[PDB]
Amino acid sequence: MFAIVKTGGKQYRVEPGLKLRVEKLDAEPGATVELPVLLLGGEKTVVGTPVVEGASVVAEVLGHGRGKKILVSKFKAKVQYRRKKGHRQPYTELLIKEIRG
Amino acid sequence: MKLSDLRPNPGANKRRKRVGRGPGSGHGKTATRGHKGQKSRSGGLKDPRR
Amino acid sequence: PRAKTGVVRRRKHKKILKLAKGYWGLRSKSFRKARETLFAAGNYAYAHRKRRKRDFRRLWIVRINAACRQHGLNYSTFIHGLKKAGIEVDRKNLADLAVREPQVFAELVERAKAAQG
Amino acid sequence: MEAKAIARYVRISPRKVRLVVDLIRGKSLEEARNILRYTNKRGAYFVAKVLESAAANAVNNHDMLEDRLYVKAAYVDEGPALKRVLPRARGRADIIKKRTSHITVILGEKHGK
Amino acid sequence: VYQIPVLSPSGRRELAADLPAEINPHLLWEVVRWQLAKRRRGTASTKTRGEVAYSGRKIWPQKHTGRARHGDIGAPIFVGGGVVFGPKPRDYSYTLPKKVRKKGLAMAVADRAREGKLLLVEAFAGVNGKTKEFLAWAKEAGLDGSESVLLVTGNELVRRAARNLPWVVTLAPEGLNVYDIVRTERLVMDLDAWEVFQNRIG
RNA sequence: ACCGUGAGGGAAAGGUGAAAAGAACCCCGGGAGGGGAGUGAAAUAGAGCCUGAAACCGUGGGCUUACAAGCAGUCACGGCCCCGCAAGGGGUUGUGGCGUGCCUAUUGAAGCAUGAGCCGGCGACUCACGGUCGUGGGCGAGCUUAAGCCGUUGAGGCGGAG
RNA sequence: CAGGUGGAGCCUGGGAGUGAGGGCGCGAGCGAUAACGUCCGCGUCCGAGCGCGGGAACAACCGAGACCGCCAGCUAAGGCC
RNA sequence: GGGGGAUGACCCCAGGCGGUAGGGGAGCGUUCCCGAUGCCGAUGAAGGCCGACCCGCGAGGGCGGCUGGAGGUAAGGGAAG
Ligand SMILES: [Mg+2]
Ligand SMILES: [Mg+2]
Ligand SMILES: [Mg+2]
Ligand SMILES: [Mg+2]
Ligand SMILES: [Mg+2]
Ligand SMILES: [Mg+2]
Ligand SMILES: [Mg+2]
Ligand SMILES: [Mg+2]
Ligand SMILES: [Mg+2]
Ligand SMILES: [Mg+2]
Ligand SMILES: [Mg+2]
Ligand SMILES: [Mg+2]
Ligand SMILES: [Mg+2]
Ligand SMILES: [Mg+2]
Ligand SMILES: [Mg+2]
Ligand SMILES: [Mg+2]
Ligand SMILES: [Mg+2]
Ligand SMILES: [Mg+2]
Ligand SMILES: [Mg+2]
Ligand SMILES: [Mg+2]
Ligand SMILES: [Mg+2]
Ligand SMILES: [Mg+2]
Ligand SMILES: [Mg+2]
Ligand SMILES: [Mg+2]
Ligand SMILES: [Mg+2]
Ligand SMILES: [Mg+2]
Ligand SMILES: [Mg+2]
Ligand SMILES: [Mg+2]
Ligand SMILES: [Mg+2]
Ligand SMILES: [Mg+2]
Ligand SMILES: [Mg+2]
Ligand SMILES: [Mg+2]
Ligand SMILES: [Mg+2]
Ligand SMILES: [Mg+2]
Ligand SMILES: [Mg+2]
Ligand SMILES: [Mg+2]
Ligand SMILES: [Mg+2]
Ligand SMILES: [Mg+2]
Ligand SMILES: [Mg+2]
Ligand SMILES: [Mg+2]
Ligand SMILES: [Mg+2]
Ligand SMILES: [Mg+2]
Ligand SMILES: [Mg+2]
Ligand SMILES: [Mg+2]
Ligand SMILES: [Mg+2]
Ligand SMILES: [Mg+2]
Ligand SMILES: [Mg+2]
Ligand SMILES: [Mg+2]
Ligand SMILES: [Mg+2]
Ligand SMILES: [Mg+2]
Ligand SMILES: [Mg+2]
Ligand SMILES: [Mg+2]
Ligand SMILES: [Mg+2]
Ligand SMILES: [Mg+2]
Ligand SMILES: [Mg+2]
Ligand SMILES: [Mg+2]
Ligand SMILES: [Mg+2]
Ligand SMILES: [Mg+2]
Ligand SMILES: [Mg+2]
Ligand SMILES: [Mg+2]
Ligand SMILES: [Mg+2]
Ligand SMILES: [Mg+2]
Ligand SMILES: [Mg+2]
Ligand SMILES: [Mg+2]
Ligand SMILES: [Mg+2]
Ligand SMILES: [Mg+2]
Ligand SMILES: [Mg+2]
Ligand SMILES: [Mg+2]
Ligand SMILES: [Mg+2]
Ligand SMILES: [Mg+2]
Ligand SMILES: [Mg+2]
Ligand SMILES: [Mg+2]
Ligand SMILES: [Mg+2]
Ligand SMILES: [Mg+2]
Ligand SMILES: [Mg+2]
Ligand SMILES: [Mg+2]
Ligand SMILES: [Mg+2]
Ligand SMILES: [Mg+2]
Ligand SMILES: [Mg+2]
Ligand SMILES: [Mg+2]
Ligand SMILES: [Mg+2]
Ligand SMILES: [Mg+2]
Ligand SMILES: [Mg+2]
Ligand SMILES: [Mg+2]
Ligand SMILES: [Mg+2]
Ligand SMILES: [Mg+2]
Ligand SMILES: [Mg+2]
Ligand SMILES: [Mg+2]
Ligand SMILES: [Mg+2]
Ligand SMILES: [Mg+2]
Ligand SMILES: [Mg+2]
Ligand SMILES: [Mg+2]
Ligand SMILES: [Mg+2]
Ligand SMILES: [Mg+2]
Ligand SMILES: [Mg+2]
Ligand SMILES: [Mg+2]
Ligand SMILES: [Mg+2]
Ligand SMILES: [Mg+2]
Ligand SMILES: [Mg+2]
Ligand SMILES: [Mg+2]
Ligand SMILES: [Mg+2]
Ligand SMILES: [Mg+2]
Ligand SMILES: [Mg+2]
Ligand SMILES: [Mg+2]
Ligand SMILES: [Mg+2]
Ligand SMILES: [Mg+2]
Repeated sequence: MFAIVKTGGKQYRVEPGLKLRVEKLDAEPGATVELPVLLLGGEKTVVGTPVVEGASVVAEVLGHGRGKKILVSKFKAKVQYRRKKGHRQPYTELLIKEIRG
Repeated sequence: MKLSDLRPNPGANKRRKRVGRGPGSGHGKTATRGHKGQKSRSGGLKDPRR
Repeated sequence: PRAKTGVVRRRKHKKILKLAKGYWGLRSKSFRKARETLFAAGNYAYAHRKRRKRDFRRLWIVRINAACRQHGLNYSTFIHGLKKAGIEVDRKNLADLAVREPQVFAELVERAKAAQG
Repeated sequence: MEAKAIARYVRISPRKVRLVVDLIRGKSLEEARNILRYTNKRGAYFVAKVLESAAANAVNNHDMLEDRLYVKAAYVDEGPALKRVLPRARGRADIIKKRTSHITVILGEKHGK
Repeated sequence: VYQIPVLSPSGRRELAADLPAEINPHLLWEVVRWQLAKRRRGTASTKTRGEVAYSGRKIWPQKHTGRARHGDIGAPIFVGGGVVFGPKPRDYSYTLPKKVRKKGLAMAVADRAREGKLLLVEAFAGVNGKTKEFLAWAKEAGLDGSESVLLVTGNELVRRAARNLPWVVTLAPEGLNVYDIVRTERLVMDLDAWEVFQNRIG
């Protein structure tokens, strides 16, 4: 059984026993957090409205961090214009433990 | 007091003279001169104050 | 004091040549051709993240519009179904639902052409 | 064991002699000899010498038995260039470069039982 | 600053002084910079395309040769040609205002006196141009050479003595500069040397 | 050296090792060169000798390619190889999407406008004295010395003409 | 006289670059109620936005002013065999 | 920019952040000087060759291995071929 959740303005398919990297949260690396958000259950009929209420899913702030550096560079030709910028997108790793619903 | 502990006031030395070095600095390629004719030329203009 | 170029120039040239590993012919071997090649790869990257988001949607949608075309439904309609029923959930991303969880998908369609008929 | 001989600063163009070296690569010594004798190239002579000098290093210096050695590896690298002036029409002077090769035959015993 | 110790042969008395309460860690810096610069030799040099040894002939004709265009081979673009805006011999000296020279000198002492790393003395004992003699006097003055020492006296034989100590910089009293105070951890003067110092300033 | 009748022009080219201990002798070879032996802390320090980059040229291996089409990359998935328990990462590229080199000059260039074969190294906003703003400080109805003279382990001070 | 706090305005100063513009709309002149022609005026965009979407492809036409990231959502022009 | 009085450097908050000629502001690195009669170095300096690692927006800085065989030079300031 699975559920569709929502965080970081995105909606992922979680299922208890699933490590998962998510747009950075605000919690202690080893806290505990449910996102009282849900939009589906892996046994149907729960679906309606934006978010089904009598349900949520809990996860442990496995820790934070910075994802791999990507180089975003820009070049405009015949105008002597070049920019170099390094980017690392902060993320939090979560473990799906229970489908409380 | 110590020699390492010298250092003057934040303004003072200022230094950081300008250049004509690379891009990025901004002050590069034509070095503050613009595409130009007589003034981008070496020796320059006539005495402009007259 | 003279300050020779010395070691500075070789070093910069190595960064680029390293970033150009795997490029074709001289584009990986000549400094100049490598730098030139890089600017391209520079802008093409940036441009193709911003448009990777595009390419997937267009992919997601096809499958939806195919899967719900198995239940007699335009994608064009379906979206209204979900719009009205408040099911603002599909995120089009979860049209892996349409392939893994057809049972679930059907319910949504059923609920889609429910409200609005 | 494997043994090698190297002819260096041989006054011949790499690209020229490389052509016969590729002709003996991987072959028995017995065959290779028979090939160089009737290969119609200036490079045969030289490659012959290097090969024979290699065998004469296997038997006397590495104990390898002449009847079991093949041409495990062989290659020729570019020696230094002999730049010479070639006077041309309208007082030009070009520079032809008399090339030079480093021939390296390297022998091993065949894995025969 | 005021409270400074004195080694009288009698007992370690104290002597008050009219030294600047506060210090300006800039005019000190402005003085050191001035010292270290006026002593430069300005002896780097190079040759322009005019002092280079090559002839003023033109290499090829301006046009139709099919190569680039050139004058002499002393032109800076040529390997072996002259250099452009390279160093010439220059004098780096400048005239720092006298009032600032004085004031910095006081302040350089006050910074020492404030940390109690100043010590006045008298006559010595182990004098005579032998370091061994000095080195024991110093020892009997808490100068174990645990720290760098600027020794100021007009006594030749005392200066002769300590001169070879890798932790002593020696100086006659009219030579009191501030560079040779900030390096040194510790300042030591005889009174006749301290005396003139109180006259240089004021 | 070389170029020029001549006046005159005018280069390139330094580095074994602590010490020659500079490789006896043997083998292939006409020699060159190498393979052993030997010297050495090290011989890809062996005398075309410290370090030994890049272009450039070879040998061997992994992935790949003979119904595809292109500024040569990028974004995706996927196969194959490699590292690691591990998830993960590295190499390669099959198909799909997108995509008009760099500099310069221009109203405007991928431009069929200029420049560049490629690589390495040299290569262009300085200095002096004046001036004008600003600024960090010193002293302020005042501020400041110049040349010189005295001193000095790279020590400073005097000097009031101006 | 009021609303208007804005990379607005004014004053004194230091440093500039520019003084080859171009296309389009509208108002005229020259031209032939020709020219991607020319010369002014009011605007605008390109120039410097040869970055994005549409216009098959295309500086200046329609949409829209790109700080970075996302395999999220709504849209504009334009489109949905 | 405003608070947070934290006077710090720290937090929430809200805005701005295409860009040529140019103006301004921060820094990185190269040679030399003081720091040095010091410190790093044969248990291996400088230089070279790799790196999928770490810190920095970036210029860069580290760290690890191989090469190399005698130099190098912090914090912090100074000057430029
Ligand atoms: Mg219900
Ligand atoms: Mg372009
Ligand atoms: Mg342009
Ligand atoms: Mg500056
Ligand atoms: Mg500069
Ligand atoms: Mg600037
Ligand atoms: Mg600029
Ligand atoms: Mg200017
Ligand atoms: Mg021009
Ligand atoms: Mg120009
Ligand atoms: Mg012009
Ligand atoms: Mg002129
Ligand atoms: Mg240079
Ligand atoms: Mg790649
Ligand atoms: Mg919707
Ligand atoms: Mg002739
Ligand atoms: Mg001359
Ligand atoms: Mg001359
Ligand atoms: Mg001469
Ligand atoms: Mg002449
Ligand atoms: Mg030509
Ligand atoms: Mg010279
Ligand atoms: Mg003077
Ligand atoms: Mg003087
Ligand atoms: Mg001494
Ligand atoms: Mg002659
Ligand atoms: Mg002659
Ligand atoms: Mg020469
Ligand atoms: Mg050499
Ligand atoms: Mg030696
Ligand atoms: Mg020697
Ligand atoms: Mg014989
Ligand atoms: Mg003969
Ligand atoms: Mg030998
Ligand atoms: Mg030995
Ligand atoms: Mg070795
Ligand atoms: Mg070693
Ligand atoms: Mg050997
Ligand atoms: Mg040996
Ligand atoms: Mg080596
Ligand atoms: Mg060596
Ligand atoms: Mg050589
Ligand atoms: Mg060598
Ligand atoms: Mg040596
Ligand atoms: Mg070598
Ligand atoms: Mg190489
Ligand atoms: Mg190959
Ligand atoms: Mg066909
Ligand atoms: Mg095929
Ligand atoms: Mg073809
Ligand atoms: Mg391709
Ligand atoms: Mg991989
Ligand atoms: Mg792959
Ligand atoms: Mg394609
Ligand atoms: Mg492709
Ligand atoms: Mg295409
Ligand atoms: Mg050009
Ligand atoms: Mg032109
Ligand atoms: Mg033109
Ligand atoms: Mg034109
Ligand atoms: Mg072309
Ligand atoms: Mg032409
Ligand atoms: Mg062209
Ligand atoms: Mg032209
Ligand atoms: Mg040529
Ligand atoms: Mg170069
Ligand atoms: Mg001046
Ligand atoms: Mg000035
Ligand atoms: Mg004198
Ligand atoms: Mg008003
Ligand atoms: Mg304004
Ligand atoms: Mg002005
Ligand atoms: Mg005009
Ligand atoms: Mg006009
Ligand atoms: Mg205009
Ligand atoms: Mg207009
Ligand atoms: Mg309009
Ligand atoms: Mg109209
Ligand atoms: Mg026109
Ligand atoms: Mg018209
Ligand atoms: Mg322009
Ligand atoms: Mg605009
Ligand atoms: Mg175009
Ligand atoms: Mg376009
Ligand atoms: Mg289009
Ligand atoms: Mg047009
Ligand atoms: Mg367009
Ligand atoms: Mg456009
Ligand atoms: Mg929509
Ligand atoms: Mg519409
Ligand atoms: Mg269409
Ligand atoms: Mg504060
Ligand atoms: Mg913001
Ligand atoms: Mg913006
Ligand atoms: Mg900007
Ligand atoms: Mg600023
Ligand atoms: Mg720096
Ligand atoms: Mg020193
Ligand atoms: Mg040792
Ligand atoms: Mg080592
Ligand atoms: Mg050095
Ligand atoms: Mg690095
Ligand atoms: Mg190293
Ligand atoms: Mg230093
Ligand atoms: Mg420093
Ligand atoms: Mg220079």
